[PDB]
Amino acid sequence: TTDGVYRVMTRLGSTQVGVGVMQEGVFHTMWHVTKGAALRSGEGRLDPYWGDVKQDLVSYCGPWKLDAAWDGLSEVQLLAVPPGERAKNIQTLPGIFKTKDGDIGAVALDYPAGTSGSPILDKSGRVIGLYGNGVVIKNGSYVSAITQGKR
Amino acid sequence: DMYIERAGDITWEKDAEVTGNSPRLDVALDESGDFSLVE
Repeated sequence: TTDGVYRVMTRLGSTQVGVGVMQEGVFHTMWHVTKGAALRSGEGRLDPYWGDVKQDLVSYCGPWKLDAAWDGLSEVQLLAVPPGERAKNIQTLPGIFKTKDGDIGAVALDYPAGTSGSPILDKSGRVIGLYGNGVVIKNGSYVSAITQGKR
Repeated sequence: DMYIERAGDITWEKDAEVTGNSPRLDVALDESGDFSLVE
C-alpha cells in the first residue's frame, strides 16, 4: 500500500523482472513487465485495473494516477532500481522522440532489463514517466521514452 | 508467482550522478507499442 518505488519479482529462484511506482494506492508499471498478471503484496493481491499495450503501461487497484510531464528544458532523474542494487538516482537531460503525434521526452540511459518500470522524476520529485520502452540507434545505444499515461 | 518489494522513496536526490546524451530522434510508434526510427 505505501507510496514508493518497488521491485517486481517473479518466482526455482527469484528474479527481478521490473520496477513500478505505488502512488495514491495504485501500482503503476509497464505492461511488458507483468503482462497484466496479478501481483502479490504481502498477503494481499493487486489486480490489474487498466492496461494499454500500445502505451506499454498498466495500473493495479485503480486508474493510472501519474500525470506530471517533462517541461522540455530541465534535467530529470531516473530513479533506477537495478536487480541486486539499491535504488539510485541518475540525472540526465532528456533528448526527444519526435512523432507524428508530438514530442516525447527520452532518456539515453542503458540499465539492465529488470529496471523497466523505474520512475523518471522532475525536480519536484513528481513522476513524469516510466523507463524501459524505447529504441536502439546504433550498436546497443538504447534510448528509453519517458512513458507517461493519462489520469 | 509475481510479487513486489519496496525499494525506496520517490525523491529527487540533490547532487546525483549525471550522465547520458540527449539525442533528438524521429520515431514511429506502432500498435504493439514498438518504437522504431524513421528517416
